[PDB]
Amino acid sequence: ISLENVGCASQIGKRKENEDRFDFAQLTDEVLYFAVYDGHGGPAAADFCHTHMEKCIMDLLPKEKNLETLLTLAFLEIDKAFSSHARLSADATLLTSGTTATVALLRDGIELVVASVGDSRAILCRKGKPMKLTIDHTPERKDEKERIKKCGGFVAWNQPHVNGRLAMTRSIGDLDLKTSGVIAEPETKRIKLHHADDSFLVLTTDGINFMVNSQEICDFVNQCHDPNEAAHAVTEQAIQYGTEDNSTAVVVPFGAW
Ligand SMILES: [Mg+2]
Ligand SMILES: [Mg+2]
Ligand SMILES: [Mg+2]
Repeated sequence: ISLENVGCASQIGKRKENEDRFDFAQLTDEVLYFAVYDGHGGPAAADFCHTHMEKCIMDLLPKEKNLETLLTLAFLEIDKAFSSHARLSADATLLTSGTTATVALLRDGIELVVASVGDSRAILCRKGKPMKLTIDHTPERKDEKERIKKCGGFVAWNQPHVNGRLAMTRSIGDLDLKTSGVIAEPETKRIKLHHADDSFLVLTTDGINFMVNSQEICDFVNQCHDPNEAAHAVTEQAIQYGTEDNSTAVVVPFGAW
């Protein structure tokens, strides 16, 4: 698989700042990495993940063969690290910096494992058909809503927000909300790639999901010249449709073995 073909686009929208981060790399001969991090309350947490997620994963690869298990551990460990980092910095705003994290690992060119927390997304496009790889952690979900309430948190409105502050129920960072139920533990999904059909991994932040459903994303991937043109087209449509938030898309082409 060729990382030269990865397409990526990130538009600030109408925000003062762009707090979306994204990355990809080949960790080892057998493992490729792809990630988006949608930061809020300052980029600190999103930046921390961007900077360190690869090390956390690579330190785990030889210890843990189950990649769902590995990503779960990595997420929790990096969250531990950011919490210490935050509590130690002079900048007291880090205490309320946090981020989604959507991380994909592809092993041996066929085994795709995705972990995320928050409302950024991964989908797989194959034959122009989307398959969802993540489910958004929002207060709308009964199970999430119940943990928040059982942990002592609440949900307010003006649209649902954890303790009147956070539009999602899991994240990396958000130190003050951790005991109120906003956990760093990801949900995970594992699939095998198709041997004959090409497929595309697409990572997006909620700026994009607000306005472009995942079928429409597969159409762009299916119709646009290269992944790069597709990534730009997806983000630009989101903005055209009325999105004002940071909008980020990563399009990864997988060849069929
Ligand atoms: Mg990197
Ligand atoms: Mg953000
Ligand atoms: Mg966002």
